[PDB]
This record gives sequence, structure tokens and C-alpha cells, in this order.
Amino acid sequence: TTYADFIASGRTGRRNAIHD
Amino acid sequence: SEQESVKEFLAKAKEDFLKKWESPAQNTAHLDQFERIKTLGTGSFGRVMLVKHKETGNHYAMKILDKQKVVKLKQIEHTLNEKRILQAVNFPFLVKLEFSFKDNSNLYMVMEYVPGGEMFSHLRRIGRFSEPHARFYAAQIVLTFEYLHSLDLIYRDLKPENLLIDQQGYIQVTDFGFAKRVKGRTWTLCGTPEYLAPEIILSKGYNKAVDWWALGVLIYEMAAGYPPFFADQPIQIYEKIVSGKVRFPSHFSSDLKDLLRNLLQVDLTKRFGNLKNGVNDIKNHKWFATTDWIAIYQRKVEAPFIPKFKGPGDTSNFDDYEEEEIRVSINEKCGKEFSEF
Ligand SMILES: O=C(c1ccc(C(F)(F)F)cc1)[C@H]1CNC[C@@H]1c1ccc2c(=O)[nH]cnc2c1
Repeated sequence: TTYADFIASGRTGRRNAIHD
Repeated sequence: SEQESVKEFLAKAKEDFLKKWESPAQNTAHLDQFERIKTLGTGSFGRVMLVKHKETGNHYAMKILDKQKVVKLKQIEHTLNEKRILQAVNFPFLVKLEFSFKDNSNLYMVMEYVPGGEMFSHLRRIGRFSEPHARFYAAQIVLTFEYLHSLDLIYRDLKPENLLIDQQGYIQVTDFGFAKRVKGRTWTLCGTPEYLAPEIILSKGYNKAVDWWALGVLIYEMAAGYPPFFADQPIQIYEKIVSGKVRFPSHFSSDLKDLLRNLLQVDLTKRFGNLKNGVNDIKNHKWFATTDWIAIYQRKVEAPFIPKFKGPGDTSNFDDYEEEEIRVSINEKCGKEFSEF
């Protein structure tokens, strides 16, 4: 399931801002 | 004529904003006036701590930015934008900046403390919000972006990690580190990968339409429990974002999907929030038919949930972070770069 794929990914914790 | 009441409101709000924008508050407290209690979150060049103001006993959330780290990351002008805009704005769903000041080492922004914790925390734990629940929060973002955009501001970092829930269950928008006052277009690459609009990724000029794309991502993530474009690494995320394909959980109502198709619209000439009718194409969309905009603004609508409040100064709605002692160098760092702060 997409939910299961999300939960197993490395981006369910807090996501950092990016920039140049 | 609801439209004319809105214009009047926004006109006076701009008046108030400009006075403060042209004459920013500066140096309005000192570190020793606050007892530092506990870190509530972190970022690449600083942290936000719960503090208690000694003279009043009020708690606040103090963001402490290391000047040297800001410089090394090339965020000097962004940090100046942050403080100058936050001290000038006033809206029920915007966290207030109460004091700001700096010392040899750090910049300090002392803001309201929102004890309900981040939406991020609540959303990940519960999995996803029902549509009425997501719509309640979404409406507050719509009104907040209508406010900010009318002041020529682009917010540029909408996400659940930067929305707090207050004691009444309402949203407080935090993190103005990428906010910018700009008429016309701008080019910086900034935001958070899941939430970047295609035009930011493809290095085009862009404008406030990127915040409306980000609202599309936020509503999807609130209602699905995961974002519309995710992968293990940012480049994979960008490829999805620019592909022009999006798919919706089978439980999304057809009104929700129609609204999200129009927000997650790669074509700017077609993106809701960006057409002749402006924010009105969003306020009047079927998915928002149950929404009473004025009642929301007045905080008269009953919230979906009220965070547990154990008392003043309690932090149980926030994760624990490693603490580090604040050190103030005996030499001024980066004085010229941050002179107007
Ligand atoms: O802790 C945060 C934080 C910490 C450091 C930075 C920095 F990168 F240094 F600029 C930027 C943000 C933010 C990130 N999202 C929420 C977190 C936060 C957590 C609590 C409050 C609060 O209670 N009041 C105002 N802002 C708050 C902000």
C-alpha cells in the first residue's frame, strides 16, 4: 500500500529546509 | 459585498503592517531576562527553546540563531527578512514575535509559545486527518496566505513541522525564515523538497503561486497521511513533482480531488490562487462549501481536537532534543552583517 511504502521510507521524520 | 468587507480589512491591515515594516522594533529585551528551560526544536543554525520571562513569569519560545552559522549557510538576508517581517505582521493564525535582540554570538527572537505541539507530531501519530479536520486547518492557511500575500509577502516553507496547535485547537504558523517581501518575481531555491512547486525546482522566476501549490501538498498530506510526492531522496521527489502526475487515495472525496488538481497544477495559468479571481477560486470551491470564513477568523468554530495541557511550561506535546549550553563570545561576531537586526 502507498501508506506502507511511506512508513518504510526514510522521510517520515521531520524534513529539513533546503537552499543553495 | 463580503468582497468589499474583505478589501477594507486588508487595507487597514496593510496600513498597520507598513508602519512597522518601515520602522522595525529592535533590541527590546536581553538574554538575562529569560530563564532557558528546554529545547522545543532545532534547525541548521540554531534552536528554539521554551523560556520564562523573569519579570512577568510568562513562557515564550525563544529562537536562538548562531550568527556564524547563519553566515556560513548564506542566510544573512533571509534572517533579516524573517525578523523584519515577523515584527510587522498581525493575524490570528500567525505566531507573534514579542521581543528580539542580539549579543556577541547570537540573534534572538522571542515568540509566543504554542504548547499544543507541531501538527507534524499529531498527524504522524494519528496517521491522517478526516476531511472535516483537514478542511478546518486548511481554511486557516487560506486566510493566512490571503493576509500575507496582500502585504506582498511570500511565505515559502509551509509544512506540518512549521504549524503549531494552540490551546483552542487552532493553527499558529511559525518559521518565517524564507518569508520575503517582493513585488513581482524572485528566484531563491528554498523551501522543503516535498513542498516545492515545479517552477522552484526548474529554476524559473516564481511568485506567491508557490505558496498555493504548497497548500495543495499540505491538504493532501493531512488527508492521506503521506505527501503526494515522496521518495527516499530529494532528486526522486523532484522528478515526481515536475512529472505532472499525481494520484489520490481512493478515500478522497471527489470535491477534495478536484480542489487538489487545481492547486497541484503545474500550469501557472491554471493554478488556483493564481487566476483572475485570486484566493476566491479557493474560498468558493465546493470542498469549502461548509466553511464559514468569518467564523474561522473569529475562532468561533469548534476545533477537531484540543491538545492535552498539563500546565504552564509543560512540553509533553514536543519531542525531546539534545541540549547544548549557550555560549556568548567575548568578541562581537558578524556585527556589520546583522546591524539592522
Ligand atoms: O524549532 C524550530 C526551529 C529551530 C531552529 C531554526 C533555525 F534554523 F535555527 F533557524 C528554525 C526553526 C521550529 C521548526 N518548526 C517548529 C519549531 C518551533 C517549535 C515551537 C515554537 C513555539 O512554541 N513558538 C514559536 N515558534 C516555534 C517553532
